[PDB]
Amino acid sequence: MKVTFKDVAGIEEVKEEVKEIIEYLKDPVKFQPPKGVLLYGEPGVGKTLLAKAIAGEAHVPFISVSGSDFVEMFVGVGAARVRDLFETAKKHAPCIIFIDEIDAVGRADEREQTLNQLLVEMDGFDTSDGIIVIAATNRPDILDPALLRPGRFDRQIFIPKPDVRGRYEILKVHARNKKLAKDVDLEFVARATPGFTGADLENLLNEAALLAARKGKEEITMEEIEEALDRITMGKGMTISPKEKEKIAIHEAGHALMGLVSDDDDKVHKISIIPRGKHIYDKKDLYNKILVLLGGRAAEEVFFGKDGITTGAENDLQRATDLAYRMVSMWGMSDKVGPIAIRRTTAVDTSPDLLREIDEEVKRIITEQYEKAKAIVEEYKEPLKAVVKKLLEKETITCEEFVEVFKLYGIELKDKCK
Amino acid sequence: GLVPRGSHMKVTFKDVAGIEEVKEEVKEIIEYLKDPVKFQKLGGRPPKGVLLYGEPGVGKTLLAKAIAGEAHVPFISVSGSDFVEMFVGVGAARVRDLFETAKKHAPCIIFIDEIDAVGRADEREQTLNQLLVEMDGFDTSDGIIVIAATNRPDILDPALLRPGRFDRQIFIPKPDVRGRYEILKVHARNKKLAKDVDLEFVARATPGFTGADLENLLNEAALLAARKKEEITMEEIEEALDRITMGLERKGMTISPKEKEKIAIHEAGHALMGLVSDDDDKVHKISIIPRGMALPIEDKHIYDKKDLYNKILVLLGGRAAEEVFFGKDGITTGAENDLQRATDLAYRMVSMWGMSDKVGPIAIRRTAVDTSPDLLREIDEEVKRIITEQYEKAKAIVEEYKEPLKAVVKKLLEKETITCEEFVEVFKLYGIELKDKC
Amino acid sequence: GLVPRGSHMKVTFKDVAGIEEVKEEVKEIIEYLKDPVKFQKLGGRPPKGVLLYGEPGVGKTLLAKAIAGEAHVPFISVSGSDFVEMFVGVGAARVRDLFETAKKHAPCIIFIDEIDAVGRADEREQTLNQLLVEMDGFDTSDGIIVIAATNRPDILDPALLRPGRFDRQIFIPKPDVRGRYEILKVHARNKKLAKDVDLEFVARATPGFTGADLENLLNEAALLAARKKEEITMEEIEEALDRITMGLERKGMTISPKEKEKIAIHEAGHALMGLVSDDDDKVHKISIIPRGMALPIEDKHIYDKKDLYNKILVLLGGRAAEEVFFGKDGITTGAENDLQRATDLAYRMVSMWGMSDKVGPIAIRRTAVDTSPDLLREIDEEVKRIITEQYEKAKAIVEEYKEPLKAVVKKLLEKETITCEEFVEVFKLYGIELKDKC
Amino acid sequence: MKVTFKDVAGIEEVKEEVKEIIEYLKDPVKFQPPKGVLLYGEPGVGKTLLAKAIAGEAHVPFISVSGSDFVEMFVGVGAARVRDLFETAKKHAPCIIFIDEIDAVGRADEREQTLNQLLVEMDGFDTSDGIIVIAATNRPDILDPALLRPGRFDRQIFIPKPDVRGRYEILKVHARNKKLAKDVDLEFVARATPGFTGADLENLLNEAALLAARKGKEEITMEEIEEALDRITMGKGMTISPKEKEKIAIHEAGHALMGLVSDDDDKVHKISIIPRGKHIYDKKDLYNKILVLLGGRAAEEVFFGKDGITTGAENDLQRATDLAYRMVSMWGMSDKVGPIAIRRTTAVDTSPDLLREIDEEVKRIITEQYEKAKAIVEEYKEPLKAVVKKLLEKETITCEEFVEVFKLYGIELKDKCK
Ligand SMILES: Nc1ncnc2c1ncn2[C@@H]1O[C@H](COP(=O)(O)OP(=O)(O)O)[C@@H](O)[C@H]1O
Ligand SMILES: Nc1ncnc2c1ncn2[C@@H]1O[C@H](COP(=O)(O)OP(=O)(O)O)[C@@H](O)[C@H]1O
Ligand SMILES: Nc1ncnc2c1ncn2[C@@H]1O[C@H](COP(=O)(O)OP(=O)(O)O)[C@@H](O)[C@H]1O
Ligand SMILES: Nc1ncnc2c1ncn2[C@@H]1O[C@H](COP(=O)(O)OP(=O)(O)O)[C@@H](O)[C@H]1O
Ligand SMILES: [Zn+2]
Ligand SMILES: [Zn+2]
Ligand SMILES: [Zn+2]
Ligand SMILES: [Zn+2]
Repeated sequence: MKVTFKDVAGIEEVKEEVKEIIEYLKDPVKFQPPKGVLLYGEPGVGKTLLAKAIAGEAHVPFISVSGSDFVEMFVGVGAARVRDLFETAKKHAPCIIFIDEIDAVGRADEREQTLNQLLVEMDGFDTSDGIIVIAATNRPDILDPALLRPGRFDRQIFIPKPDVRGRYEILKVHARNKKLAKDVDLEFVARATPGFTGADLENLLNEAALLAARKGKEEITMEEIEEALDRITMGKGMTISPKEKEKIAIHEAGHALMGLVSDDDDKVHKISIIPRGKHIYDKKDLYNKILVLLGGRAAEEVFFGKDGITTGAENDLQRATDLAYRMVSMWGMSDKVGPIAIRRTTAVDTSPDLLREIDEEVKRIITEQYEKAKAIVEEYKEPLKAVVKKLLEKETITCEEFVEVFKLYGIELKDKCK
Repeated sequence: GLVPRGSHMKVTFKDVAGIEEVKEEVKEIIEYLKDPVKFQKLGGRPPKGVLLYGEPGVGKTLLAKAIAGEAHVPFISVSGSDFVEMFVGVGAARVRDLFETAKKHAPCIIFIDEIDAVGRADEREQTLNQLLVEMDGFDTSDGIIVIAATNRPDILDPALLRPGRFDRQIFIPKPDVRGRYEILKVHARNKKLAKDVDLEFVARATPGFTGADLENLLNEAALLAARKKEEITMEEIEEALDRITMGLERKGMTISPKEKEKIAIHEAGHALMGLVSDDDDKVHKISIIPRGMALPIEDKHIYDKKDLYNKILVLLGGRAAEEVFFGKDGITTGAENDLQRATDLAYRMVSMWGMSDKVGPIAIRRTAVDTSPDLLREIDEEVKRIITEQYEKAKAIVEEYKEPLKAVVKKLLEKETITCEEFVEVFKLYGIELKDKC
Repeated sequence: GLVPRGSHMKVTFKDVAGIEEVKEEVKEIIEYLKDPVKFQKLGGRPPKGVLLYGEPGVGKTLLAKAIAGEAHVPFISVSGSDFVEMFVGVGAARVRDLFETAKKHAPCIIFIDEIDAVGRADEREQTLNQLLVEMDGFDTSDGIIVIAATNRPDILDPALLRPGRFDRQIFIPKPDVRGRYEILKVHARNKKLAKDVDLEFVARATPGFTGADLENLLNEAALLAARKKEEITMEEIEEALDRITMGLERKGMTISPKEKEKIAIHEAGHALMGLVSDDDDKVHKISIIPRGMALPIEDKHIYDKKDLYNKILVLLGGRAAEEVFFGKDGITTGAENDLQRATDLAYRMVSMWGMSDKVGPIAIRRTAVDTSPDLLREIDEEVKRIITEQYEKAKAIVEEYKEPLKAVVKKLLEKETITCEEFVEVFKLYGIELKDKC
Repeated sequence: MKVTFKDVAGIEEVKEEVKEIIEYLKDPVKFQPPKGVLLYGEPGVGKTLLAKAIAGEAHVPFISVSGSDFVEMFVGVGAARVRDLFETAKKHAPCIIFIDEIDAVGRADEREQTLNQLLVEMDGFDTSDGIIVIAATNRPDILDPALLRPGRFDRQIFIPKPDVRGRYEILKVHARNKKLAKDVDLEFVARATPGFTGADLENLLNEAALLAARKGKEEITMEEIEEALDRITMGKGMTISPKEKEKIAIHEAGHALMGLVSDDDDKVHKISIIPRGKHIYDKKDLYNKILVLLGGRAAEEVFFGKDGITTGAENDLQRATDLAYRMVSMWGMSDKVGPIAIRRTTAVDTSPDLLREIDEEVKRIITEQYEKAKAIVEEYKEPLKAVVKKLLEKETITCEEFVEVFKLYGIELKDKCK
C-alpha cells in the first residue's frame, strides 16, 4: 500500500516540477508557494499514481476522493461534503487531498454551488495549514477557468503517453514483482507497443503471467508476452501502425518546422510521435500561430496528397479556425470587416450578411496561412524526410536535434528551442 | 448470516449449446477456479467480476451455473431485485456477509442476477455502494468470481464497469439454426421423444427463438403427450410450436421469411463492401442474428480521408444491396441507423476535419458558432456529394457481384450465420477472388 | 473573549512609499481617529468601513497598519478566512465580541484581511450575517474604523458595500518606477547596503513589481551577502533579481519592453483623443500601470450624438495609435475590451436611441423582438459606418500628431506614468496647443 | 428612532395621497379600502423614509424586511418566511410590513413559489386584521404584473427626484441637527444641485460638517458647503449642467406641447426638467400617444439639429416603437398587413417576409408621427422658447402656466390640464 517515485517511470520532468511540492510537504513553514496542482492526461497514464507517489515521498497521508461522489448528491449535500473534506484534511495535515474526475464538479446547476464551495475552501486555507490539493482529469477542455485562478490550482501539469524509453522503464517497474524469463526483451516490447499507456503495459505483463501460469510454466517467456500482445491487438490497448507512425511523424515535424521558421517569440518544444497536449499578441503573431497550427496538416498533404490527410490535425485545425474568428469578430484585425467587435454565443443579434463576411474572411486567413505552410514544407521536404527517419527510429527527438538535422542541409533555423 | 449458503451445481458445458465462442472466452475463468494458486504462481492477477448480458432466456444464468459446475465449486446465487430486502434493515444481512461467506467456501462463484436492479443511472443506492465497496476491497485471491447478469445493459451505472469491478463483459447471442438444434437435442435427453420427429426441422422453423423458448416447446409437447401416451410425436410438437409462435408473433419481434431475406441482403452488402475495400479492417462473420447491445471511429488513432471514405462505403453497403436486389421501392428502414452514421461521418469530414477542398481546412468544433447560411449550404452540398458518390460506388460494386451475393444470401437464409471464409469460398466458386481480410 | 486583543503599530507613512494620493484620501480617516469628538462637534457623521483592494503585495495591510500608527490607536487584526474557526462553535467568540473589544479600546481600527473569504456571492453565511449586523448596528461614534482588504473584489457580495457598511473603497495600484524606487529606499534602511549599488537602476529594471517583491529582492540580497560579508553589492542584487524575475516571468504576467511600448502607445492614443475632442470630460493621468479592478455611459445624465461620437473616438484611440505606429500588422489584442465597448456603444446609438438617420427614431429595448433580417442588416451597416468613420478620424488625428506622441511615449516608457499636464507640455514643445482638459 | 412627516420634505402630493392610509391605520374598523401600496423611484429619493414616516404618523410599529433576505434561501424557505412574516405582523397589528427591493422576489424558479406565497398572504388577510403592506423598488419595469392586481398593491405611487423647491426643503430638514452659519444660503445650494436626491443633499451637508470640523471651526460656512459640493462633483452625486438643463427643458416642453395639441382625451401633467416616470383605444388615440412620446425628441432635433438629439428620449422612443408594433402585429391597425394578429416571443413561427412587412410598417408609422411632431414644434418654436426660459428659471411650471405662456402668443390650447 506504499508508493514512491520508484513505482513511477518515464516522467522525469514532472518529478522535477513536483520536487518543490514535495519539499513543501516535508516541512511547509520552513519552505515559505503552491496551493493547488492539476494533473491532466488520457486515462491510464499515471495521474493518480503520480499523486500517490508524491504523497509517499513526503511521508504524509493521502486523502483520495472523486468528483463523482460530490456530483450526484441531493440538493445541499455536495457543498457540505467539500467543506467537511477540507476540515478532515486540515485535522490530519500535513496531507494531500486528491480529487479525481475534477471535471465532474468543475464544468464551465446544483453542481455550481459545490464548485463555489470548492473555490472558497481553496482560497481560505492559508499556506500555514500545510495542505496540497491535487486534481486529476481526462477532459481539461471543459473545465471552469475559475479553477485555475491564482491560489486555486495555479499550476497545471500534463502527463503524456509514454514513448519507447518510457514504455521500457514502465515494463521494468512492473516486471519486478513477476518472475520473467531470461529470453524476454522488454526493449523489444517497448518498441512493439507505440501508443500504449502505463496501464496498458501493466495489463500486458499481467496477461502474459496469466497465460504462463495457464501453461503450467514457472517463468514468463517471450512466447507468453507476444501471445498476450497479440491477444489484446487481435480483438483494451490500441497500437500505432508503422504507417500511422509515419503520418504522425510528418505531422509533428511540420508543426516543429513552422514553429522554427515563423517570425515569432514562442519557443518550439521537443518533437515526438506521441500526440501533443492572457498575454498580448499582434496580428502578425496571430497569423504565425495559425501557421504553426496548420503545419502538421500541410505536411500531411504535401507528403501524401489530398487523400492522405488525417484526423490527427483535428485539434490543431479547430484552434486555428477559432483563432481566425477571434481575429475577425473580436479583435477587428480584418480590413474588410473593420474594427468592429461583436462576440464576447454573441451578445447582439447579427445580420446574415455580416456573418457571411466574417466566415469569408476567416476562410481567407486560414487558406492563406495554409498555402504558406504547404510552400514551406515543400521547400524543406528533404531535411524533413531526414527528421522523420530519425523520428520513426527514436520516436522522439529534441528541438536541438531538429535544428542539427536541418543545418546538415545548409539551413540555419531560428533559436527558438525551449 | 442471512445470505444463502452456497451449493454445487449439477450443470456443465454438456447442458449449454450453441455458444462455443463464449465457452472459449470463459475457459480462462474455469481454469482459474480449478486452481487459483497455479494462476497466481507468477503474480498474474485474474479477473474479479464478469458481466453476462443478452436478451432474456439465452442462457446467462445457465452459463454461470455451468461454469460453476465445470470447476466443481460452490455457486452462491442472489438477485439484484432481492438486494434491498436482503441487505437493508434491522436483522438483515450485509453485502460483506455475502462476500465473506463466499470467501469461506472459496473457491466459488457469486452470481448476481438482474444486477441492473441496483446499478442504474435511496436504499438501493446504499446497497449498490456496499456492493462496490466489496468489489474494490475484498481480497478475492482465495479464488472466488463474481458473475453479474442483466437483460438491460443500456441502463447500467458505468461505475459498475470501472476497472476491478465487473471490468469484463460477455454477450450471449440468440442461437442460430445450428444452436437451436443443439439446444433441442440437449433438452430432448430427459424427455425421450418419439421416433418420427426430426428436430432439425423444428430448429429451422424457429428463427429468433431462445434456448428457453425451445425448452418451453419441448416441455409443452411432453405435457401434451402425457395428457394425450409415453411418446412425443411431430403432431404434438407442431401444435405446441404453432401455439407459442402465434402467441409471440403479436407481442415481440418474430423473423418473417421476407424479413430474413431483407436482413440477409443488408448484412451481405456490409460484408461485401468490407471485403472489396482497399484499406479496411478485418471482416467479421456474417449473420442475421443481432450482434450486440448497448452499454464509429475508434479502431485506430488517426484515420485518413481514404479510410473514412471506405468506412462510409461499408456503412452504405446494406442499403446499396437492398436497392440492387429489391429496387428503389424495396429499400427499408433497417438501414436507418447505418445511414445516420454515414451522414454523421461525412459531416465530421467536412466541418471538423477540413477534408473538403471546396470548404477548405476550416474546423468547427462540435455545435455551431453562428455560421452564415452560405457556409452551411456549402457544408451540406459537400456532405451530399460525398454520400451520393460513395453510394453509387457501393451500388456499382453490388451490381458487379450480384450473383455470388445471391449465393451468399441463400447460404445465409439457410444457416442463419456464415463465416467470412465461407463468403470468400462462395465468391471463389464464381471465379471471383476476394482479399484475405477474414 | 477569544478575539485577539488590540495592540498599537510600529508603522507609519514613513514605511509606505509610492501612493501619495491614497495617503491624501485617508488623511480624513487619520484626522478622525486622532480626535473623533472634534469631527462630530458639528454632527458630521464619519465613515464606518473602508475597503482596500489591489493585487497581492501592494501594501493594503501595510496601509491599514500605517493608518493605525499615524493616529496612535490600537490595531485589531483578523482574517476573513479565520472567521469561521473564530466566531462559530461552542466556546468560540462572536463577531459582536470583536466589535465590543474594539469599542472598549476605542478609538482604534479593526482590520479584516481577505474579507472576500466571508462575503462572496452555510456557517460562513452565519458569520457574514453577524458582521453585517454589527456594521449596521454598532455605535461606532466612539471612534473605531473597520478596514477590509481583499485581492478578489470582483467576487464581493454587494451587500458588503451598501451604505453604512464598507461604503468607501480605495484602490492601491502597483508602484511605478518612482514608487518602486521609494519602496527600495524604505526597505534599505534596515539592511545597510554597500556603496556601489544605485537602487534607481533596480527600480527601472522591475516593471510590474509590487512592494512585497522589492522587499523579497532586498532581503534575498542581504541573505546572500550574509551567506557570502557585512556589505550588499550590485552583484548579489543582480543575482537575486535574475532569480525572482525568471521565476515570475513564467507564471504571472511580466512587462516586456515591447509590451511596455505597445501599452504606452495605446494609452497615449486614448489620452490624445481625450485632449483633442471638442466636447469631452477631463483627461486623467497617463500611465502603463493598470488603473483599477472590477467590483460606459454614466458620467452625465443625458448625452447627445456628438458626445457619444467623441466617446467612441476615445475608445478607438488606443487601437488607432497602435496601427499608426506599428502598421496594420502591429495592432494588438490589448484593444479587445476597448473595441467591444465602442461597437456596443454604436449599437445603442442605432437600435436604442434612434440616432441614425437611415434607421430612424425607432427603438428596440434590450434584446430583440423578432426583427426582420433587413432591419438587422440596416443596423449592422450603420454601426459599421459609425465605427469606421470614427476610426479613420482617430487615425488621422494620430497621424497629424505622430511626433509629439512619440515624445510622450518616450517619456512614458521612462517614467511609466505621466500627468496630463506633462502631456500638454510635450505637445507645446512642438508648437501644438492642446485644450486645458487636465 | 422616531420618524414623522416632519422628516420628509418635498412631496406634498404623496402625503395627501397617503393621508387615507394613515387614517385607516389610526382606526381601521372605523374607516371601513387599500391593502397594498407600492413606492417606486430612483435610489435615495426617500421611499423607505416615506414608509417610516407613515408608520410614525399613525403611532404603529414598522416591520422592515427586504426581498434579498427571501430570494437566496434554500429550497422551501422563502415561502415559510413570507407566511411567518405575515403571521408576526398579524399578531402585532395594527402595523406596516415594509418590503424593500420587492423586485428581488417579484420578477416576471424557486422565487416563483415565494411570490405565490406573498400573493396568497396579500389576498388572505381581511381589512379587519389592520395591516398595510408597503413595497419599494428601483425597477418597476421588471415587476410581475400579478403584484398589482386589485387587493394586492392596488395603489402605486412614484417618488420623484426633488426640484429646486424640494431640494431647499430637504436642505432645511437636514440642517436642523447641524449648527450652520448665518452666511449659508440653502436656496443657493438648492439652485446649485439639479439632479440631486434627498440622500445626495444629506451627504452634502454631512461632508460640509465634516470639513468644518476638520478645519476646527464651530459653524458651517458657505466655504465648507461649496467645498463639499466641489468635492463630490470633481470626482456619489451627479449634477445637471446648464446645457443639459436646456436640453431637458426642450424635451419636456415638446412632450407637453404634443400632449396639449393632440386630438386625445389624456390629461397633460406638469412640466419639469426632472426626468418623468387596460382601457380601450382606437387607431387615432394610439397615433396621438405615439406623437406625444416622440415630442421631446422632435423638439430636441428642431432646436439643436440631428447632432444634438439626446439619450433622454430613450424611454419615450422605446414606448413609441413598442406601441407601433402592437398596432401592427396585435391589433391589425395596418392596411398593408391587415387584421392579422400573431404576437401575444410570439406563438407561431413567422416567415421573414411578414416580419419585414411589420418592421417596414412600424417604421412608416413612427416616421410619420415624428415628422408631424417636428412640424408642430417648428410652428410654435417661439412660445416654446418662452416656456423653456420660464422652465430653466423655476425648474418646474404647471400645465396652466404652459397654456398661459402660449396664449400670450395668441394661441389657444386644448383644456387637457390635469
Ligand atoms: N507512468 C507510469 N509509470 C508506472 N505505472 C503506470 C504509469 N502509468 C500508468 N501506470 C499503471 O497503470 C495503472 C493506472 O494508473 P492510474 O494512475 O490509475 O491512471 P490515471 O491516473 O491516468 O487514471 C496503475 O496500476 C499504474 O501502475
Ligand atoms: N444456449 C442454451 N443452451 C441450453 N439451454 C439453454 C440455453 N439458453 C437457455 N437455455 C435454457 O433456458 C432456460 C433459461 O435459462 P436462463 O439462463 O435462466 O435464462 P437467462 O440467462 O436469460 O435468465 C434454462 O433452463 C436453460 O436450460
Ligand atoms: N507601497 C509600499 N510601500 C512600502 N512597502 C510595501 C508597499 N507595498 C508592499 N510593501 C511591503 O510588502 C509587504 C507586504 O505588504 P502587505 O500589505 O502585507 O501585502 P497585502 O496588502 O497585499 O496583503 C509588507 O511587509 C510591506 O512592507
Ligand atoms: N424627500 C426626502 N426628504 C427628506 N430626506 C430624504 C428624502 N429623500 C431622501 N432623503 C434622505 O436620503 C436617505 C435615503 O433615504 P431612503 O428613503 O433610504 O432612500 P430610498 O427609500 O429611495 O432607498 C435618508 O437618510 C433620507 O434622510
Ligand atoms: Zn498538431
Ligand atoms: Zn447495417
Ligand atoms: Zn484601451
Ligand atoms: Zn420623454
